[PDB]
Amino acid sequence: MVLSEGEWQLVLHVWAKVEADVAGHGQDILIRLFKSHPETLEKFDRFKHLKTEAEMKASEDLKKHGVTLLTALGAILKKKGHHEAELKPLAQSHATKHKIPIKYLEFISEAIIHVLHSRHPGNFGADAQGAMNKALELFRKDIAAKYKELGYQG
Ligand code: HEM
Repeated sequence: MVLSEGEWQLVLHVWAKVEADVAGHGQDILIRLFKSHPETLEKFDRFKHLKTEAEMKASEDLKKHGVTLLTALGAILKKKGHHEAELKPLAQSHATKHKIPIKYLEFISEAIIHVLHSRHPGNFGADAQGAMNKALELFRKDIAAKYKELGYQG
C-alpha cells in the first residue's frame, strides 16, 4: 500500500504533539495495551510481575522502555514509507528473540490509536485517525512480510 503525502502530513502532525511528551505517551500506550490484552504482558519477562495499573505507572523501567518503543516507531513514521532499513533489525528481534505474533502488533496499534484519540482530539479527527491507521497497517504488512522471510510469519 501507499499513503499520499496528505495522509503522511496528518500522521506527522499529530506525531509532533506526541513528541512533546514521549515518556508520558509511551507509558499510557503500554498500560492501555496490558490492561486491554493482558496476555501481551507475558511476553515481557522484565515486566511480567506487575499486578496493577498503579504498579505499572510507578515502574521507571516500563517508562524507559515506552520511550525506546516510541522513538523507534517515530523514526519509522518519519521515513514516510521508505523504512526498509529501520524495519530489518526490528523484525529480526521481534520474530526470533521476543516472538511477537502479528496479532500483538495489531493490539498495540489499537492502543496507540486509543491514546492519541484521548489526548489529541483536535488533531485526531476521523481523517487523521484513518491516516494513522493506514500508516500502522503499512508498518504491520511490511513487518509481516519480513517475518516470513525470516522464517517466523507469526
Ligand atoms: C509499534 C510496535 C513496536 C515497536 C516499534 C517496538 C520496538 C522495540 C524496540 C526498539 C525494542 C528494543 C530493541 C529490540 O529488542 O528490538 C523492543 C524490545 C522488545 N519488544 Fe518491542 N516493539 C513494538 C511492539 C512490541 C510488542 C507488541 C510486544 C509484545 C506484546 C513487544 C515486545 C518486546 C520485548 C519483549 C522486547 C524486549 C524488552 C526488554 O526485555 O528489554 N514489542 N521493542
